[PDB]
Amino acid sequence: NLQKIVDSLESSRAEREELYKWFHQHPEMSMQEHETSKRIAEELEKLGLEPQNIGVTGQVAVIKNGEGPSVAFRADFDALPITENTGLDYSADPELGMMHACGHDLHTTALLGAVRALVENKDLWSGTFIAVHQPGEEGGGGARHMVDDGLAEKIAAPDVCFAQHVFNEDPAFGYVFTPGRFLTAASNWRIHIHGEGGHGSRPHLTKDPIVVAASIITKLQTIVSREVDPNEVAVVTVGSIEGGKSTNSIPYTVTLGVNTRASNDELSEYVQNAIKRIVIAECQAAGIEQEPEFEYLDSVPAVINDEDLTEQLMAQFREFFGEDQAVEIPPLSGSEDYPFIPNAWGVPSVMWGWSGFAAGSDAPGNHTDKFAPELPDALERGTQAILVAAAPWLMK
Amino acid sequence: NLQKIVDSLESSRAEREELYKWFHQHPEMSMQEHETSKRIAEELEKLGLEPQNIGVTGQVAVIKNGEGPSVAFRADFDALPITENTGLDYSADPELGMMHACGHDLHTTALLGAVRALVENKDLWSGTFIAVHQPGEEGGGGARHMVDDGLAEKIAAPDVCFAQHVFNEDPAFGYVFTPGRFLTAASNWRIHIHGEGGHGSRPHLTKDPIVVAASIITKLQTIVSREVDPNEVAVVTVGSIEGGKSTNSIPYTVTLGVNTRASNDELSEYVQNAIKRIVIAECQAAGIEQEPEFEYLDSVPAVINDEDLTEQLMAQFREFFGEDQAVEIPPLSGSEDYPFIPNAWGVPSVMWGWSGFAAGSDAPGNHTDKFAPELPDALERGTQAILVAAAPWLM
Amino acid sequence: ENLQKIVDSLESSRAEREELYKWFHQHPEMSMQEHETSKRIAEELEKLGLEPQNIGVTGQVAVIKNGEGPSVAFRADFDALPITENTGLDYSADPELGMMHACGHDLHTTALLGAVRALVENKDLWSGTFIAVHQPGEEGGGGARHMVDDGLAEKIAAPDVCFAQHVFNEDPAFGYVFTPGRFLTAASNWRIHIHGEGGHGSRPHLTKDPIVVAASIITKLQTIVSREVDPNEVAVVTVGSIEGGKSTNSIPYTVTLGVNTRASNDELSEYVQNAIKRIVIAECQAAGIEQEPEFEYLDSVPAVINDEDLTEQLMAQFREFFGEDQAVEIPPLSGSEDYPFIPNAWGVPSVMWGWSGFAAGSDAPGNHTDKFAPELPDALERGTQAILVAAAPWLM
Amino acid sequence: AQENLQKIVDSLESSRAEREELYKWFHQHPEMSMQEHETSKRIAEELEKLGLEPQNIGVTGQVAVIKNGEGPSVAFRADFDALPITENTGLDYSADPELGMMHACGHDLHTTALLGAVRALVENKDLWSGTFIAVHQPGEEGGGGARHMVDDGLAEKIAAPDVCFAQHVFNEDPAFGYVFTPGRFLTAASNWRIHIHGEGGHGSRPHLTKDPIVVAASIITKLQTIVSREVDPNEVAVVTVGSIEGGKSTNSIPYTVTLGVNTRASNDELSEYVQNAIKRIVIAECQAAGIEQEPEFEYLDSVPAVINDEDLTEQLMAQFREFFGEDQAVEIPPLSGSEDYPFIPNAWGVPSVMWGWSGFAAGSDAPGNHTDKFAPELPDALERGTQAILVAAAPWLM
Ligand SMILES: C[C@@H](CCc1ccccc1)CCP(=O)(O)C[C@@H](CCC(N)=O)C(=O)O
Ligand SMILES: C[C@@H](CCc1ccccc1)CCP(=O)(O)C[C@@H](CCC(N)=O)C(=O)O
Ligand SMILES: C[C@@H](CCc1ccccc1)CCP(=O)(O)C[C@@H](CCC(N)=O)C(=O)O
Ligand SMILES: C[C@@H](CCc1ccccc1)CCP(=O)(O)C[C@@H](CCC(N)=O)C(=O)O
Ligand SMILES: [Zn+2]
Ligand SMILES: [Zn+2]
Ligand SMILES: [Zn+2]
Ligand SMILES: [Zn+2]
Ligand SMILES: [Zn+2]
Ligand SMILES: [Zn+2]
Ligand SMILES: [Zn+2]
Ligand SMILES: [Zn+2]
Repeated sequence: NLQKIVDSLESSRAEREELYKWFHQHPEMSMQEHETSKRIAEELEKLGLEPQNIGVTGQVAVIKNGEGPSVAFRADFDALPITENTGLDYSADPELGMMHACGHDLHTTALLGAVRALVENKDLWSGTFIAVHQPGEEGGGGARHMVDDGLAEKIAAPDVCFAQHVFNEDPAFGYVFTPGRFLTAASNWRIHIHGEGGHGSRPHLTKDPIVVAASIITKLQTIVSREVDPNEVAVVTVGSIEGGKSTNSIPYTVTLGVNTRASNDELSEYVQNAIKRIVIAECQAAGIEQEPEFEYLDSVPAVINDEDLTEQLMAQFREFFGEDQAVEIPPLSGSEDYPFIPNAWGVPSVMWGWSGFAAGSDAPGNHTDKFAPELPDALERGTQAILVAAAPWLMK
Repeated sequence: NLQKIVDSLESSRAEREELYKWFHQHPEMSMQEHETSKRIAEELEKLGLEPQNIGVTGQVAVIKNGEGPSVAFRADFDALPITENTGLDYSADPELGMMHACGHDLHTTALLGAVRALVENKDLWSGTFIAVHQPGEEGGGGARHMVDDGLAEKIAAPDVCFAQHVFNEDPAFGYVFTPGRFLTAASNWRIHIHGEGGHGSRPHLTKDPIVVAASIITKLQTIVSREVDPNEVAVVTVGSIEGGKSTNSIPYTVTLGVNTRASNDELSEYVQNAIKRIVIAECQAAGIEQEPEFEYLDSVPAVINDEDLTEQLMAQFREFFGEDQAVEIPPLSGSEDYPFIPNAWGVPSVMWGWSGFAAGSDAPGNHTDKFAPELPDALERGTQAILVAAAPWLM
Repeated sequence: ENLQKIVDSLESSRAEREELYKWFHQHPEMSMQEHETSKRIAEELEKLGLEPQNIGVTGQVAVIKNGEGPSVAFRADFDALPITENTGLDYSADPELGMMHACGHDLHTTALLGAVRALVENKDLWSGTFIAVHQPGEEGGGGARHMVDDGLAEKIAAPDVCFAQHVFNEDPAFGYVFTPGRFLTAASNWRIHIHGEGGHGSRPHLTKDPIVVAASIITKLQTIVSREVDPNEVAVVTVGSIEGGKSTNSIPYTVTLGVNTRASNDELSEYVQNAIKRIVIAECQAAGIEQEPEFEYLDSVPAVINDEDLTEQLMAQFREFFGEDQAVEIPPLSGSEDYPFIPNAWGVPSVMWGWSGFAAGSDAPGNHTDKFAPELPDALERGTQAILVAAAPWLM
Repeated sequence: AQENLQKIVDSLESSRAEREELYKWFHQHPEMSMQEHETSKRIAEELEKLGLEPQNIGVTGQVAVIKNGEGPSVAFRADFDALPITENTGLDYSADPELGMMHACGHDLHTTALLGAVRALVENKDLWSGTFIAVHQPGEEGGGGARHMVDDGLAEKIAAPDVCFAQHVFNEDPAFGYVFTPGRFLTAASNWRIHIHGEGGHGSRPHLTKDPIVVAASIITKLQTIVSREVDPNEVAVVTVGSIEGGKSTNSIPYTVTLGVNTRASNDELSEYVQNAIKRIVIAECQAAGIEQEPEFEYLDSVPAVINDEDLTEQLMAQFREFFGEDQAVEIPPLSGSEDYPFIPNAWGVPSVMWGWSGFAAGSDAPGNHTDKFAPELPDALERGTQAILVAAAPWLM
């Protein structure tokens, strides 16, 4: 019955690939995914479903098929402010300065494909499936937005909840699982350094925030290089910097965009507090009078996969796909806001990874301007995973 | 004669200040000053003159008044990409992100008021006066543009050529002169650091150009702090930096905006070549594969004022304004493209400064978001100075 | 039965063994120049009726034969560190020496000599061969390699198994810690010489100032760990010493950096060291320095890997003898060791474990602080007992 | 220029061999500031050889008064400390490189010039009239040596002269010539040791440490912004970190790093500004690293900018130009170096000039002071230094 529903996907592959390409060409910023959200709703309605608009642009649909267990599956849909440079025939317009550089369009299309399979083959399963389409995953607070907009009150809990993510992974087109800690705790901040501007030839009459900002970025390197146990995992990335316009003037303000990662909450707070200590001291070293501003954007805890359920899924994937197609890996250094969803329902959860590339780990990585999951396999594998994962509950 | 042309200015003071406030509210980028250039030409025509469009947006008007000596005077008109924060009634709209933070609007209105006073009093003077309204002074190459658009061919060389610049100087509302080296040699560059982007959590799969750019900015300080004779004058300013968008991604490119100063041409070249050496080595340190790019914007040699002509003017200004009102100062650390103008004509030249503020050097400096020369005196004193400098040739 | 009796035999010699430890504590010597320490070790072996063989400059090996049966080797190192002792112990090394046993190598040595004394005084209680290996120059001195290169494996018949241990500030208090497989990190140690051009402090423009360059290098080296290494890996770059110049008003010619690296494996170890070279060269080039920097190799070691079956066997043995509480498995440490050159020369399986020397466990001062002072009697007794407990499955 | 002047100068040929041997002796006995035992003892002996009575003032300093008839009084100062620099000249009279000491600033030459001049004066008392005071000063290289002499009662022990001079050898143009600056000649300086106190540990466990080597590196780098950003480009400022020391084993993280720091500034206000900026930076860098212990600032020495008496400088320039030739004595802009010398004439309350002379055929292309190659060339470097003293004194004494 699992094999039958998977085989039924071949009929719709050409339509599903065109839908993926459409999403690829409509990349939108966190919590502003209006065309994307509207299309997801339309696709769900096309299947006779009643998508519930939760968390501004979020969409949740319940596929009812009699008595039985209930499985939820989550897929996010926001893109990134990166100019597409893939040369794909279906590339987003480079003019947009936006790109699905993390595969969220693929996650979305995978989920819509699985929903379609389930809706069109109710003879092959029993129970309930909940499709959860989440906005704003790229530090936008999207999972929290859905939870705060009454997700757990509006939608009855499932028995289990799953999600997945595409990346440049080995084995090519295979699946990767981690029981227990899978990802890292993260935060995202903007840091505003306020100096005193002036003429480029009279620096002694200024407090030069560009020199201070440079000194800060350099000193921040010492958090990971000297302050964190070498056996732990920690990252401080400064992903953006902006200040000044004219070459011959010293500006007033420099803004830094900062991202942190750590193995656990305590160490995540440690890293963030070290950042604040350094930024304050660097301003003091320069004699800057205005306190630097720390603007919080988002934070997430480390994703922890239910141990028993991860093992159950690995056994199921190995059975269906072959032993070497589903492999256990150590935790990734990435992060995710996904668990806010299963935790609001109070249900166990597993998130896994899959490979979108024949070159596996040699392919360009997520958040490069070249990230381009390979059709047809990347889409077929993500779509099939959802069905395979659901089967022990819905076809058993 | 001079006191008579100076006194005639009160009758137009109201209109001249309205004009200044107009330019103040239309700040435009170097070489792109379409509205201010248009209004400069309109104002010249209002007086019956025939302004010639030279160097994209530049405007030169010749005021012919019988045989006699010829005097050119230059005023620049470009503004800066700074958001105005003066609080003035006539402030440029803050959402423009533009401001006359160097007083170029004042220079222009002082020259338009002086042209008007000369046109309305042709019996009180004798010879020729050239008004040169120059675009793109702020590293735009404006003076060179005018020269390369045939300024020396289209306009007959005067006997002398002058210019002034307002700043926050002592004595309040007075004048300052420097014979010989007055300013520094300068250059302006954009430098592009090309790394390899990726995910914020996987820096090992990237070549992070923000960390490299930070390293460069810090290393560049050693040019002035270790490589230049402590007795010399050198400056390396990084006035802008831009790269990345999302906080959780590592970008591909960072652009630095860089400005140099030096007391002389050889030192100016030494500084620029040191910047290149440092940028190249910092990229190599990170294992960056792409060469960094050096994008030349502009350069000027140090301004040198004719020593005899400077002394002559100092004497003239002290006689008319008062002994204490026109003083000699040591060279400033700033720069100017002005001398390409007189040098194309092959004429002796002086540029001086005047104070636009009651607080003098305690007032906000040029290129701050608060730089606002004080009416009426700031415009009054710059307008008068032009006539007073012109006198020994025309009166 | 016989294990307990041999351990119990230690009680009567406790006073003498503590004074011997204090003697070593007060004679800390530099790596490969442990003249007095080596002489005393030989004298202590001779007073037990043994024939110490001088191998590896200052190294001493004694073979204790006691009839037919298996052979066990045990290694203890004996070099100290150039750290001024600051413990306030009544048996402190003279602070004027500027030398201290800040790593407990005196304790390792005394533990081994005590266990040897037990074995020779109780030959009725065991059978087979015990090999005491006293190794110099472990602190980056290449001591293990000196012993091997001076014919250890040709002069001394291979044992069946080879062991070693190290004291540190560990939990549980006075307990033992084990790690099967990778236990430590690959390391290297270098001196790096930066050659500038000196001059008068007031005329920097006539110099190439190697202090400012050295400062630049130390800062830039932080980006190896902070940016160039996988966050999930283990890597360290420590600059442990710096020296250049004498007069405040002069710009010197040379600055020397003492540098130490750690990495989880050989490939990453080589990466880190190559990255150091690339940074040092570029920073000298950034300053316009003409003379090439010099890289002076001191020592390197691969990651210690404990034999997996043997570690399990020892874990089970220690838990049985001391209590389940008192011997625990721990994740790998970030430190390193040259020990394995010894068993790999003989071609025998090996385990190295740790023991706690402190009531406060991990809250006590750590190795290489100027306060590191393992607590008598427990620290010595537990180290001495471990050797006997580990050898017992073979000798008893 | 005079006939008696030329005669006294000519007399130097008779003593040149012994004077050069003496210079070579001093060169081979370089000693640390305020610890110049053998050099002080030899200076005293050389003055005693000439029948003079040297007075030991300021620990190792020596002053001799030569009175010879009625007339004005001229004092001349020469310093005698060396530097902790390993000599690398390859001179046959090099100091032993194992000593780790060298006269890298020419103070041995200054000293021998002064002793040679004193000898010429003592041997030719028929050619002059008045008083000459030889002032041999220790500890000039930030040792507080001029201060030590003043504090040990120089001005109460030795009657004031009418004028007081000093000179310094360097790699200057014209070759073997003289350079003068009326008014401000040098820069205000200070010298400090700065002690950074972290928390040590094992090299592989940096998270249990506060690493002072990383902090010291960040300090040295950040200190560059004082000159590069905080000081008016038209001014003169220097911040040099001349020494750094911390740690011993490569695989440990140490507890302390010491920085040796030197400042220069055109005036007293700016000098204080720079020093206070150093303290702000050091304190903030330690706080950035979360270091609990306060860093320590250990004051060594400071001097104001040397200012030469304007009229006296013009008098000396005219005198040297007459005697040596116009192109041999030139006016130069202020140098960026410093000197403690003026504490001496200021204690006596008398006008003063210090000038410079060139010790090298290659002039400014020769090795600079405080290089390990600094080697003033005999005979000319010594001859020209000795002559200058006699030429300078001549308007008063001849
Ligand atoms: C799950 C992981 C896939 C890519 C990756 C693979 C291996 C190691 C690092 C990252 C990251 C997914 P992401 O969508 O980009 C989540 C974003 C934002 C997470 C957050 N809200 O903090 C991130 O910065 O990590
Ligand atoms: C002349 C000087 C007045 C402001 C000032 C006064 C004292 C010290 C520094 C600057 C600066 C005039 P400016 O319009 O700002 C010239 C601009 C551009 C000059 C150039 N084209 O390189 C500059 O960067 O220096
Ligand atoms: C085994 C470990 C105990 C101390 C420690 C404990 C936990 C984490 C790090 C170090 C260190 C032993 P060590 O004598 O200090 C080895 C030395 C020298 C090793 C070498 N030859 O590279 C080192 O630098 O690591
Ligand atoms: C007078 C000058 C000669 C060398 C020089 C020449 C040109 C430019 C700078 C220095 C330096 C004499 P010095 O003996 O080296 C004085 C020392 C010490 C002065 C002090 N006590 O602060 C210094 O650091 O400046
Ligand atoms: Zn992403
Ligand atoms: Zn994603
Ligand atoms: Zn300007
Ligand atoms: Zn301007
Ligand atoms: Zn150790
Ligand atoms: Zn050890
Ligand atoms: Zn010196
Ligand atoms: Zn000197």
